[PDB]
Amino acid sequence: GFQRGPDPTVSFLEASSGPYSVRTDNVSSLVGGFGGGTVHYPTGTTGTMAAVVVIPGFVSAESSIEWWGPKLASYGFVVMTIDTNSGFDQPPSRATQINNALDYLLEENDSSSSPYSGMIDPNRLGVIGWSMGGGGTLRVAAEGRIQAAIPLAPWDTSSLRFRNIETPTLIFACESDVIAPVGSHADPFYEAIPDSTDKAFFELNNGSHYCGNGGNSYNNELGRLGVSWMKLHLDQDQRYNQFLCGPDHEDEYRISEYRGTCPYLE
Ligand SMILES: [Ca+2]
Ligand SMILES: [Ca+2]
Repeated sequence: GFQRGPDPTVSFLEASSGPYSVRTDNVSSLVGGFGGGTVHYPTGTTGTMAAVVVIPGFVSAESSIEWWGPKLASYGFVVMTIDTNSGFDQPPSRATQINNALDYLLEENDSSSSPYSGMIDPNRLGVIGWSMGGGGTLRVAAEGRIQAAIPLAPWDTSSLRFRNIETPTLIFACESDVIAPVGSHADPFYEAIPDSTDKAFFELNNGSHYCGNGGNSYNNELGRLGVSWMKLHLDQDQRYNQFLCGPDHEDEYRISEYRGTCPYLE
């Protein structure tokens, strides 16, 4: 089907990058209506691949989610990281931002002249979203548009909107998060999602609010689990199930808590 790349291994997933060289396309904030960002897309590939929007969502961010761009794109995804300081803020605006970003990728995908023209399978959209962008991600997951959601230290005001999420959703919770404390955000958000949904809750041990952003102490977990999430759900690549369903995740030092609804794709 949509499988791409070799049979995965942990080292393959935890390597600083995936196999593909990644080219980038800078998106000015003046186009797309999502604050600008960077499209990351692999070279050397053929066929279409899933597209992932990676959105920040912490206005006073000292750093952002850009690690996800090259990291995820290098495994065979078109991955657009959205810039910070976009004028977007609260989770509802972040959902709008995500939708605008997804529109933009699809629009560029549909262009004959985009450097990644035709590279995106519009049916296979993922969103990784941090903080209020994680709330936005959960909101877009609830809107039914996307095929995989990875809220990173999500912040939102209510879990009720998430009670019917059917989108495969991996929430990276950050154990020590004081911005979006897990007990008030990532945890109840995760628990709001039906147990019928393919979902995972990975609380990263001692994680600050930034713990899911990558380029940090959690690269292994974020890469191994997050890339697997996208592979499994966006590519229907069952070869990545082994990293998500099977392992005793909490045995990992870096994973303070795991919840999930394995098996997936039943
Ligand atoms: Ca701890
Ligand atoms: Ca299940």
